[PDB]
Amino acid sequence: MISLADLQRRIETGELSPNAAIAQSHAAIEAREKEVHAFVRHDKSARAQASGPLRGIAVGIKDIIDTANMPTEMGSEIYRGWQPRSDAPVVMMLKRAGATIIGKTTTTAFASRDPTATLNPHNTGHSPGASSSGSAAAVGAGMIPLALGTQTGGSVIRPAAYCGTAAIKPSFRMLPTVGVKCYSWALDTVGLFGARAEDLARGLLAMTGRSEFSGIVPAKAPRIGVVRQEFAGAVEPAAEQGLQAAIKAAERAGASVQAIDLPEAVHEAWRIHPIIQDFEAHRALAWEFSEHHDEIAPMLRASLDATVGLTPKEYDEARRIGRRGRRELGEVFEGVDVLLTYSAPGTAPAKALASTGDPRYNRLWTLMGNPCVNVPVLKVGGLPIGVQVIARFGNDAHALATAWFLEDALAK
Amino acid sequence: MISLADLQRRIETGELSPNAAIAQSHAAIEAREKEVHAFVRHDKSARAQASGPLRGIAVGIKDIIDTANMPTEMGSEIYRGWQPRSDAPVVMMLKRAGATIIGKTTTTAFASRDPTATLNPHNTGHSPGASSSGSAAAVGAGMIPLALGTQTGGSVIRPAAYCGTAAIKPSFRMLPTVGVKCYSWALDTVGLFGARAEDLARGLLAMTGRSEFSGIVPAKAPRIGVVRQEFAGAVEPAAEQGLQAAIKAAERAGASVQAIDLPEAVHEAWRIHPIIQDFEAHRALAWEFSEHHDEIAPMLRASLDATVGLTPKEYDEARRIGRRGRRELGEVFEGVDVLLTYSAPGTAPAKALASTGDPRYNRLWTLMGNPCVNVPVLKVGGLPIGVQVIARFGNDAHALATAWFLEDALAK
Repeated sequence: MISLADLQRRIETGELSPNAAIAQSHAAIEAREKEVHAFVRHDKSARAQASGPLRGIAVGIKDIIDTANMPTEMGSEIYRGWQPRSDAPVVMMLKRAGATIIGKTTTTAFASRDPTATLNPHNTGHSPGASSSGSAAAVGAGMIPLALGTQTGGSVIRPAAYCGTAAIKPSFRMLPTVGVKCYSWALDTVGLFGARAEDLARGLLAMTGRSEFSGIVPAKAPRIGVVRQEFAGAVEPAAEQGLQAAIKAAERAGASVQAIDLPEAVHEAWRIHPIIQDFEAHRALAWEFSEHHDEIAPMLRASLDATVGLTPKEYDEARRIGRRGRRELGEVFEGVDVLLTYSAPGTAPAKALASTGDPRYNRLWTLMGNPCVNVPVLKVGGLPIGVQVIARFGNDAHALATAWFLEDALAK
Repeated sequence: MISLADLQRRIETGELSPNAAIAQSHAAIEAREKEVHAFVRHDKSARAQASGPLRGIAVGIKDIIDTANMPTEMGSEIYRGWQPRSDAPVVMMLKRAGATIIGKTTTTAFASRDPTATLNPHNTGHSPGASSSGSAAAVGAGMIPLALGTQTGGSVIRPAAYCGTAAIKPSFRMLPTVGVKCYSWALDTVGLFGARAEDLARGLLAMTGRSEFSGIVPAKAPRIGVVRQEFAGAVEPAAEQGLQAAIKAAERAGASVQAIDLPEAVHEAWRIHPIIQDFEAHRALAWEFSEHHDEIAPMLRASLDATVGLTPKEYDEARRIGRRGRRELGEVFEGVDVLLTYSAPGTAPAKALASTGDPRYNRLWTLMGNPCVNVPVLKVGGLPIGVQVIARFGNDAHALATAWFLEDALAK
């Protein structure tokens, strides 16, 4: 993988020129697209901008995110050739900072469960996850130093983990979802994919200009609360192996680690996530479902058909539960600075399974809204396994600092 | 004006056919559109649907709200001919209820301050308000039974008052803002225009299927708390006159009315509405501001140019203050059922003033998120004057019931 922060530093000291950096990404992409298939379209003509902290940085944009110079096909045939008039605010955040939009990455149809043609860079016979398949795989395959994705269920943390890349789903609503094809407005959150926690920090810094993302440094003696989300069900061995390797590393590095069971309210919030997600999806995708029902990819079309009956009453009850969930989740952070849990059920499933991977270990957090960061830990049978770092809502900066601490801890 | 609740009943018994109802609207629009200019586009072939609670109901759609069969030009040359791919979820809510989308109604450039060419239905020499001027003017001219607008500052309640029509800016986020050109995601709220409070109730019921809107009836002896929003300065005579008239009619109808103060926290929330709005605006209209600066309407271009320096720091501060206002505001609702205040500074400004009217008496409530309902009180110089009924967040049903109550009390 390519380091965003690395590029910046090298470019800043004349050691490396933006054009060279961009030419390198163009090369890398071409070097493996025939294998990875992470891009829906690659703008071979894209070039480095003249100024800005992100000048010379190539970025992939999940194809449910509006671009004015390239089509945004939503990973659906319904939007084949569709050309938005403007760039989504998040794309402009990157351009204004000097980034180069090198292409649109593959996304599942409307960012749901329907598998794309993208393959995991580590093992072609396995899925790159979903729905930001392209973005994760592209960064994982060392094609680009950064990529934008989105998470409603677990399409940022999971695929990053599956592809061994660092990634962050900032606190809910920090990054605007304007010009981002909506699945569930109460959940949809923009995310970033990079090589390490530091790269994600530099990315957010350039995009937002928020000082908390400036000069972030690895945390010291973090207070970690380990939650295994028993309510989400049985986890796969490889996933537990990584979590334990992470815990052991964090301890040697000086962290204080203690296991903790999340409150009943949180378990409940985890349960009703589908209700909130699916009820809104019917409203958010009303047009598609009503006028092009059959044109909707099979897996998405099925979950919608099965949930057309959800009522506003049970939807409201789900949101009450969600709120209690957030209320009591905050309490937990009175003792620890961050929570550590699984980033996925296990190693990325083989493409033959036609499964994009269960989001059960990701969904709760998208609903709670807290910033989540995936930390690559190890590989089993060649496929990556990571762990998820979660901080108090609005404390993205600390989540990244701790994730960073964790990265250094694992490197011994 | 045309009553949706009225047409509904006549169509339900069989007295009126859906086709005849729609033929009615087409005629009403044809009869006054040339002098009022409320529609950007009138789909003359819009036909009635055979079923649904809104069959036979024609609706005007503010032109920053996506439609698949008609252009959505954001009231800006920048989007001339722009054709959205899908209908915004809210449009689909109406269509699924059996309604007829009869046209797109004029909007100010990106729903801001820049005046449109639409005229007030009560005097062609004044402003229909803004930015949902078209939607308000059309309902006010008796062209259509219902219309969708939006409010970031006061574009629903104010133009409603100016045009003398009932209207409601529902609880923040009840109606999705997907496919709704964003100005401020923390503020933007969809709203409805209709003849009377009952018509708004019926519309929301058909749109949301929420039981709270089913069976709504005039409130009895409501506990009303009067708030003059002193923090925004004094209002114009006509406005204060309408308020005094509203209070007398309420008291005479058996309602207990008491002057009340808003917590300093709330006053502060009003004061920082602009920071949250304009900061987010720079983010939501980044593309437009960067790529088409000079094509942006004068007034909007100036306000943006004047706020380019708003920082994330002062933005976060503003929000924290906004969150405190909401909390303490809810408290004010422990002793009273609804609040009564001004809907606008005064009667509609003369076209010569090139102003859409000050939103100062509407902006706070948009930030707080409470449901607000405009109730036409009287007329000064022929220009309508209304009052604003405000209930607790999530109590849209009560806000409509009290509004209905106030309507009856006024009719004496």
